Amino acid sequence: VQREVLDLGELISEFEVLLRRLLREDVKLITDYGRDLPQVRADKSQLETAVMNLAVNARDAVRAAKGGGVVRIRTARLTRDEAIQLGFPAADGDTAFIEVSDDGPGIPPDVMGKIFDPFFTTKPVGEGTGLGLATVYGIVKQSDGWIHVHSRPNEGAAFRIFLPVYEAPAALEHHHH
Ligand SMILES: Nc1nc2c(ncn2[C@@H]2O[C@@H]3COP(=O)(O)O[C@H]4[C@@H](O)[C@H](n5cnc6c(=O)[nH]c(N)nc65)O[C@@H]4COP(=O)(O)O[C@H]3[C@H]2O)c(=O)[nH]1
Ligand SMILES: Nc1ncnc2c1ncn2[C@@H]1O[C@H](COP(=O)(O)OP(=O)(O)NP(=O)(O)O)[C@@H](O)[C@H]1O
Ligand SMILES: [Mg+2]
Repeated sequence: VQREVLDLGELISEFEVLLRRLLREDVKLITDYGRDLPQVRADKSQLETAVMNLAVNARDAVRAAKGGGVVRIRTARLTRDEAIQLGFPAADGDTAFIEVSDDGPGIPPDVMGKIFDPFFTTKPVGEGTGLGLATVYGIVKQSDGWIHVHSRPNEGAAFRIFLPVYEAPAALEHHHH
């Protein structure tokens, strides 16, 4: 683990260019960068891997649209209340937000509980490993984060990563043990 202080906007915008090459015109990839984006502390290559795994899943999900499916990567500073509303119950203040959303078929309710399981997949035996989301989940937890999935059939799928805001001005947390 090589944690560093990262600007959330720079992280996604720089990576977006590389991601667009990976996706080609399989999807229309859109963005929505919020204003006054926070810094976070994380391993950069791990967050990139997590976003990449989500983005390729979104592409897979909207393949049947043959060029018309839409995948959005959204970033924001959320208020505590917005974060709770978007599915982070333990939000305690301003929160960093990364969300990969698509307009695909969504996740069947009977599948939802097992999507993060190592090796769970709906693809045939020769394609992939079924670790994409297990890796994402692990990365989010290693980054002291929370992930929430919002999806119903006919509602697309949104994978929402909530990370602590890092503030360089914050006083050192400390205690007398
Ligand atoms: N030794 C070892 N311990 C492990 C491992 N994976 C998890 N744990 C520990 O197992 C506890 C229970 O995990 P859970 O059943 O997923 O139960 C979780 C899960 O239901 C939920 N949860 C935690 N983080 C997230 C998240 O980011 N998104 C969602 N949707 N649920 C979450 O909150 C519950 C409590 O989470 P924690 O307080 O982190 O408590 C975790 C953690 O202390 C492992 O590989 N090795
Ligand atoms: N955006 C999405 N929309 C609908 N279903 C999804 C989405 N993302 C993940 N899933 C489901 O969750 C499963 C697990 O995803 P994942 O863990 O990435 O494995 P995988 O994509 O099947 N193979 P791989 O990522 O190559 O290892 C997928 O096979 C889908 O059934
Ligand atoms: Mg995958």
